[PDB]
Amino acid sequence: FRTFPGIPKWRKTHLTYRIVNYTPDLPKDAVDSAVEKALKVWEEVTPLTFSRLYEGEADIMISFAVREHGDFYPFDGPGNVLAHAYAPGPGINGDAHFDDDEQWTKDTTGTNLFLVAAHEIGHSLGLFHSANTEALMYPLYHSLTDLTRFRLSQDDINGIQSLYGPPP
Ligand SMILES: CC1(c2ccc(Oc3ccccc3)cc2)C(=O)NC(=O)NC1=O
Ligand SMILES: [Ca+2]
Ligand SMILES: [Ca+2]
Ligand SMILES: [Ca+2]
Ligand SMILES: [Zn+2]
Ligand SMILES: [Zn+2]
Repeated sequence: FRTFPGIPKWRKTHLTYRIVNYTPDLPKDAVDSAVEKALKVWEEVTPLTFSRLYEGEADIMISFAVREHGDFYPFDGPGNVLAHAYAPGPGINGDAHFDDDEQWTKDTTGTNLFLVAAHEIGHSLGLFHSANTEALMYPLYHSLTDLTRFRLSQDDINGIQSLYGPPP
């Protein structure tokens, strides 16, 4: 696994998140379901807990946008960058942005929102890109022959427990 330069990480285990807006591609309840599941993948193997806010500034502000959207890294239309996220820290740090020029899905038919969100949350928690082809944090998108098979690799678990420890 890799961490970011200087190893920034949250200095607390109870984190907040806010879904600021929604992609047209799925029902809101599906987006909420995909986001909750992506957070739980990391909650289950650490002491971290995520609490949903509906207004104000959460630690992890999740939003969907296209092209230029208020940071130094514009999106780029369909394909290429799918989303991006910032390492732990205040303000824009920790936030996750999803390119709404992608087609977001709940399955294998497009760009799986759960999958990509799970990878971005890794970044929001302090993990960079792994060299392991089976890691969730490996930098190469691939959807899945059955999502029910999905499992964090040991490389992802060890990265995240190195920063935050195992569940108490
Ligand atoms: C290219 C890239 C990305 C995003 C989500 C991914 O989801 C995965 C990761 C591994 C396996 C299957 C899906 C993969 C790459 C990635 O490297 N980093 C990222 O933050 N956004 C991106 O678009
Ligand atoms: Ca894109
Ligand atoms: Ca933030
Ligand atoms: Ca879209
Ligand atoms: Zn952005
Ligand atoms: Zn990545």
